Amino acid sequence: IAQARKLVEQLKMEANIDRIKVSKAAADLMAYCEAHAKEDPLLTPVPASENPFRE
Amino acid sequence: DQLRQEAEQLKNQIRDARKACADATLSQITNNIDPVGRIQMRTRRTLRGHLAKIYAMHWGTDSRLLVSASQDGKLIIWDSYTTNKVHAIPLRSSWVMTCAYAPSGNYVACGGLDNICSIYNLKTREGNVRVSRELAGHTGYLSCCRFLDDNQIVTSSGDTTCALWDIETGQQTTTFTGHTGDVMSLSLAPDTRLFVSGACDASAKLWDVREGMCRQTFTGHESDINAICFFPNGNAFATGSDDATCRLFDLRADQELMTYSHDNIICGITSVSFSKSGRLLLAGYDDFNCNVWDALKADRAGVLAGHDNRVSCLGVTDDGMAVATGSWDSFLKIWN
Amino acid sequence: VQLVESGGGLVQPGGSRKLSCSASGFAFSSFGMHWVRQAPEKGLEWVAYISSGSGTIYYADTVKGRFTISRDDPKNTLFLQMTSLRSEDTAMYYCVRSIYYYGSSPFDFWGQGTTLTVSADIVMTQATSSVPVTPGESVSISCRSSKSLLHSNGNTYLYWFLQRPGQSPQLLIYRMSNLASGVPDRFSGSGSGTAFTLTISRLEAEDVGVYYCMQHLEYPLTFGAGTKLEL
Amino acid sequence: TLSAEDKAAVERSKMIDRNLREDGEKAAREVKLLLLGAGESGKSTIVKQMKITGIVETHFTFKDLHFKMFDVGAQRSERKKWIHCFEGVTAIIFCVALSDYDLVLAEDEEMNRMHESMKLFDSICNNKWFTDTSIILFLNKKDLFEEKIKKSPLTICYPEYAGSNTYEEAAAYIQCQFEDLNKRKDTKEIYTHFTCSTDTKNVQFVFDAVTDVIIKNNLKDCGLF
Amino acid sequence: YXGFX
Amino acid sequence: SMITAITIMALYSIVCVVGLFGNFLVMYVIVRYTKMKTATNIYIFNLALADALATSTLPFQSVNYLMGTWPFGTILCKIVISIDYYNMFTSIFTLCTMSVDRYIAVCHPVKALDFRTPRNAKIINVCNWILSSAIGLPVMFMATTKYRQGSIDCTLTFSHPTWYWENLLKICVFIFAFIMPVLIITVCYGLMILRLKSVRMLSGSKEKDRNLRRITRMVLVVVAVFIVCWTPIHIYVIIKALVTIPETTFQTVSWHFCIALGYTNSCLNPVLYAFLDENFKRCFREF
Ligand SMILES: CC1(C)CC(=O)C2=C(C1)OC1=C(C(=O)CC(C)(C)C1)C2c1ccc(-c2cccc(Cl)c2)o1
Ligand SMILES: CC(C)CCC[C@@H](C)[C@H]1CC[C@H]2[C@@H]3CC=C4C[C@@H](O)CC[C@]4(C)[C@H]3CC[C@]12C
Ligand SMILES: CC(C)CCC[C@@H](C)[C@H]1CC[C@H]2[C@@H]3CC=C4C[C@@H](O)CC[C@]4(C)[C@H]3CC[C@]12C
Repeated sequence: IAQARKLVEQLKMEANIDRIKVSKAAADLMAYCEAHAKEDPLLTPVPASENPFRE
Repeated sequence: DQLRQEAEQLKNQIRDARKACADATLSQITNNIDPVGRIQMRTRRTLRGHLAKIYAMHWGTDSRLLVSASQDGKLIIWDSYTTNKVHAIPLRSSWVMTCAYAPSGNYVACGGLDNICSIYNLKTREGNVRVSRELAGHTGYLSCCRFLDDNQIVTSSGDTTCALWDIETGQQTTTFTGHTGDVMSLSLAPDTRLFVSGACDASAKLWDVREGMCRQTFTGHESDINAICFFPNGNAFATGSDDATCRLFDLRADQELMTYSHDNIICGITSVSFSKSGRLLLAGYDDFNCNVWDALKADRAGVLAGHDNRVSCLGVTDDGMAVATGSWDSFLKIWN
Repeated sequence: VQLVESGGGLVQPGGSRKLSCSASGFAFSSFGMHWVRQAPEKGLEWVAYISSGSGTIYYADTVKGRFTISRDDPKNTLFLQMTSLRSEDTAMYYCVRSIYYYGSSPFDFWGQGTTLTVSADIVMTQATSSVPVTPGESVSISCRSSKSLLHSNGNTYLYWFLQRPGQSPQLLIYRMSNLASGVPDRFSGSGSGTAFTLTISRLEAEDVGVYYCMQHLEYPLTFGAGTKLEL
Repeated sequence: TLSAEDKAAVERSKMIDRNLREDGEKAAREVKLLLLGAGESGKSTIVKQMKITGIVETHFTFKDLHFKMFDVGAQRSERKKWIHCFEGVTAIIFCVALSDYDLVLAEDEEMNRMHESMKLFDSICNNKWFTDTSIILFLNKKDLFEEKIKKSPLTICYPEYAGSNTYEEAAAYIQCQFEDLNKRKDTKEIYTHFTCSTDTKNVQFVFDAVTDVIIKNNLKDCGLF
Repeated sequence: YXGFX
Repeated sequence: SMITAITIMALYSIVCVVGLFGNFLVMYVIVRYTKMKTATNIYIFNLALADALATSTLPFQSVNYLMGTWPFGTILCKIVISIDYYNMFTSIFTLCTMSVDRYIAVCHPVKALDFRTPRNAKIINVCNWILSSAIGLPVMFMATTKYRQGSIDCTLTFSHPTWYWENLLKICVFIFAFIMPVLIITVCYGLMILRLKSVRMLSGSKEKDRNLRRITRMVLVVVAVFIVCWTPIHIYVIIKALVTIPETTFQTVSWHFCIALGYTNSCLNPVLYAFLDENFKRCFREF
């Protein structure tokens, strides 16, 4: 069957990729979260003056 | 034959490579940081007028206009600040299950059980909203659609395929195949070069838009994946499944990072969305509530309650100012 | 998009005329309609307005009571019934469409206008009445308001219009910063409350005409005097 | 307060609200029917007895009542992921051909078509989204079933059958076999009808069943039930 | 009804 | 007679307090939990409001009986009498409207899709409140405050010819508040039950027949409660009109028990129409 050959080739391309350590990925996620923390209005609520959805 | 043996040994090799890559854990690494505290938002606005079940919403890029799709055959465009209705588009097929709003703001797409993705032009000289295109070619229901630019759109269908179209010509420029079950959602990467799709075969796949082939495949869910969303960084994405868990996958590490689940929660996730910083992961549930999770700690940080039926869709503005949640009770709520 | 007016001609004072404007090529019923007059040697002057669905109707004080504005949506027609015409009612009357929603472009299309001859709080000031220019150079036109047009919601309601010789005026800029569709990027608008500027960079022969500034903050809907450019 | 353009936008939004309310009022007066069955059940006949590439909508009127019938036969995808879209449907019309009790599926996998229809009916009837939705069951090809049964016995599909090969007896047995799949007999009602190709009373039968459903809904609304 | 009355 | 006074005052007070408590509870539950989304809820709220207002005048006439006089004046006399005569008709017409609404819902379902809407419910309610003014206003004008043997009376006065207007008002109240309502209630509910007998999911099995019996029993209870509460007072008023009877203790207790029985309809209505339907009891089972 050609479908099996296609999926085996798909796994061939899938396996041939570099992979950084998962600790590095966790550190990168933490770094992005910390860098942009001040710019998140949901994380840190903004004053009613700075809130377009104020009543 | 021996081809399935080769596939099995390739799978074992990939599993061993991922396990070797898994030197540590995100949860244990993030012990150093402090919790975000009790996130508690209020319903600033309540948009009403669909009078039927709401399946999709999408925010504009200006963070003020949003489009909402309901089973009464209506696409309503709302001015969120003033609760005004800008346009009310009557659909040809009322069985709509997805909608998108173009980044430029000129077009709106919607599709459903008719297998056709309709593109409506909002900026017309005639003063009305008219159907500019009807992309056909999918043999199953359309579950999601996202604009790449003013003339390119990616759609996911119930025929286990995704399609990249050219709106002007109306033809599938690219077709993405490889999913076994129905593709239920897709999410575009911030750089727009890649996207990710989750399907009923309990797997997610990373697709290269230009190459038209699958880069990576992520597994771990025990049931259907109903929603998916990229981390703002673009190097990770969260999947919301029907097994009552959310999961975080990293593209480069090629592995699950963290699971967001609680024993008290047993219903499936219908929609997920990150906050602007990526610290908060919002997930809508069948239990009528929307849980806000500490994306780095996995601890639940808040609850958005106020919908009397299933929360079918939710989205966060580009500036991160508000969260809009639609639901089967025919109302949208804006939380801040 | 087409708006054609009829019902002009010569009238003795105290007579009555029905000005009818027929519209085609656009969804007439969803547009608010304005009647705006043009004196034979003076500037524009807002006359009347009827909203979409005829919900709200507004008149100028100088035509209050005498004029009646109405719309017949099934036939796509706009009517202005005028009674007890004075000698100052002689003018060319333009019919203007305008749709109002977030980000819309009101006053975007103007009719041809019909000529009528009678045979017996916000003041918008343009400093200059005539400016001789040559093609190639940038030109600045100034407008001033007796009241700040900057609303509390952040929108400054100033519109710029250009009237070429023998043609109806067309919208150039709406809300003093937004370039109307189909207008070249040479035109630009800027300024702050009570002080506005229109800049025409790399002026061409087509840009020759009379430039008007109008306010949409309230409903006297007052226009500017009119700055004219020559060669 | 509001600027001039703000007030005009508010008026536009009010007109949009008026149009939406009018559309909803018009839509609520419509009967929704979900048409289900197998490939050769006879849906292509029920349609064209009713009305004189995904979902197919059929519109008709009868005795001042407007019906929208939705056929989802084209959908080959997983039914679980889109069936809840029909949760509020007024009724389900299930079609099955009686003359398929002996025929085997097109795949020739030794699977009876009648057993497949019974399995589909069991799945639809005992569904979380359809717990109080009445089912208008249609048993099609009655005369063809007579012709088929005078020669072949019903024991081919039902080996446990202990009755004669009379048409009336076998038709009653098949109707009972289908109706016994109703687990919640106290709430859900199954209406059964026989028609092959020429009966013009099918629309009348659907009208009667829908009238009963509307009466039950009105009783629930009024607080009597 | 009917004691004022 | 101390015992007679205690019994009459206790009767009036208990009827008043039960009616006020039940009607206010019904209104509160509708406003907070149930919400006025359906026509039935709107009708129930209107009935509860009218019943509460009608039973709110019980203390005043109880005091009138106890003191043998009217120690409130003339403006308050008009206000109390008009409220009584007005909320009588409003409650009765709301009952008739609910009966007709149910009859249309069961026997004409297709046209019930056209008529039974919350907007039409509001229009019908406003029509009832307007049509009750035809008796509210002439009573408010004809109400007076007379003197009888040094005692102040809060009665009514009529124009001139013999009386010919007291009897006319009594006849009109009897016809448009007892006869016509009984005809409407009985005809509508009888037709509704006859049609419900033929309905499928009410026949057949044991539980379906149980549901049919429950519905029929509830309808019979409603009609019987209305008839029992309203017939004696109208009949005995007619008896007093045609013939004269001695003023004995039995006569007084019969008068006041009949009046309290007439007001007991306003106390039983919240139980019959609000607390004994599946919507409210479902809301209560979920608390
Ligand atoms: C006036 C009339 C044309 C006739 C009439 O008798 C009544 C009317 C309308 O309206 C209502 C009445 C009620 O009792 C109930 C209610 C308040 C809902 C409507 C009646 C009534 C009598 C006296 C007062 C009253 C006296 C003082 C103050 C306030 Cl608000 C009302 O009202
Ligand atoms: C002309 C006179 C007799 C009318 C005076 C009574 C009017 C003002 C009041 C008394 C009771 C009121 C209504 C009570 C409750 C409701 C339901 C609400 O969702 C709409 C209004 C409605 C239906 C009231 C309308 C008016 C209303 C009838
Ligand atoms: C249908 C049923 C519930 C109504 C019962 C009617 C009763 C309550 C009414 C109708 C006729 C009334 C009585 C009419 C005349 C008299 C004689 C008088 O010296 C005492 C009261 C008495 C005896 C009435 C008592 C009650 C009374 C019997």
